[PDB]
Amino acid sequence: SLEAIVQNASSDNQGIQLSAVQAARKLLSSDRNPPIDDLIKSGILPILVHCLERDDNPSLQFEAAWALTNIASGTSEQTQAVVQSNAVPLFLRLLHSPHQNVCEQAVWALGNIIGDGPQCRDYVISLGVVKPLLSFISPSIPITFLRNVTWVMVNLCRHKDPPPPMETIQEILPALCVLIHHTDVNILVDTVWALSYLTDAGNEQIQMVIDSGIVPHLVPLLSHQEVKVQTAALRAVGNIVTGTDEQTQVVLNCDALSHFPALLTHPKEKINKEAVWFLSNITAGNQQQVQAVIDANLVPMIIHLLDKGDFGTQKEAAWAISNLTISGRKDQVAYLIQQNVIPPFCNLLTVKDAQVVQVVLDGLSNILKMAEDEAETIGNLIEECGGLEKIEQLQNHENEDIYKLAYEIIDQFF
Amino acid sequence: EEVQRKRQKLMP
Repeated sequence: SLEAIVQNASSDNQGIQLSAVQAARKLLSSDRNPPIDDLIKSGILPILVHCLERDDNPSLQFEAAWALTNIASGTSEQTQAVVQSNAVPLFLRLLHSPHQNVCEQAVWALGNIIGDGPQCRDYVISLGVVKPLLSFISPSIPITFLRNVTWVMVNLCRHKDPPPPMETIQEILPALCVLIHHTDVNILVDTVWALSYLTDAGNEQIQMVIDSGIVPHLVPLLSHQEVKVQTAALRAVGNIVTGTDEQTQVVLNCDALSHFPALLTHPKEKINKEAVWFLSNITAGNQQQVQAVIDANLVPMIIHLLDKGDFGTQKEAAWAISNLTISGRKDQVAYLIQQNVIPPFCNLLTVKDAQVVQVVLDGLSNILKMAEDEAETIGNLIEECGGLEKIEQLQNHENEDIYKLAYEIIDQFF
Repeated sequence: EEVQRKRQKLMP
């Protein structure tokens, strides 16, 4: 009976009050479809927030913080009701409790609030959460507490519109530099996912991540035994190599490409796909980065995935092939030709994905444009592949660019 | 893409 719980939670008899707040916590924690709206509409929120002030009773504030944590774990509606009740300043104050459980429950609640969205985390950031949060990182912290802190850190880096403020990224990067040397798998997964969110926010953030010194410790995680670590690390370095040529070179200079044989042959197709996506952002670089892909012996496997991979991997591989014809020399492209790129590249011309068909027609045109001395022979390869029929029936395609360069290629090179 | 955003504290 919730009206009675709310009344009792007000009581000046401590036993009555603690019992009521515990009954609310139990209603919010016993399964994972708690009656959050019922408790909110009861009026219990200001009483719990008041209980957060009871520094004389660490058990009372722990129970209230737990109840509020679980209300804040609901819909954005329910999280914002907690925020509207002024809980955030009281939680920030609890970060300085001498009582580790109380601190931890305050961290947990703030993590739920921060995770609701970017204006919400900006409010929590403006009130100074980051420094006390990061001050918890220590060899003496219980590991389950450290995992809660790192989850909150991921939550602080998760929204990119807008991304967290520059000053916050500057504060969080040294903590991630510390945690990337941790052995616990959960810590590492959180740390690297936080890095993947930070590197997805543009080239200035990528430069900050590079400037922190963390990349030489991120790249070796591409070969971690835990596939969740590998997945996150591959996302993060992939984001970095979407940057400039010099930012890409930083990653390459960490021995990145030596990790890719195992990613390109990985049993998990999502790994193969992200790996080829990464590689495609390398073959879009200068001739030396193209050559680095060639000398790492990755091209036969890229072509194999272009041939036999899942559709997503095939799309990334078509991009890696087409990209190589940007700053690649004629001999690098000729090496592609000697690796029998043409049949599995032409078989993509039938896919209904107009973007893929475009990219493949692009690459074919570029390679034909610069292979003069035996362009005719390459035409044979396109012809005897069955690819010339693909182009001569893409003649009747819907997309303007598609049939445009289909007619163009069939005119000049056939 | 598995990294939690919101976490109910259940009694362990």
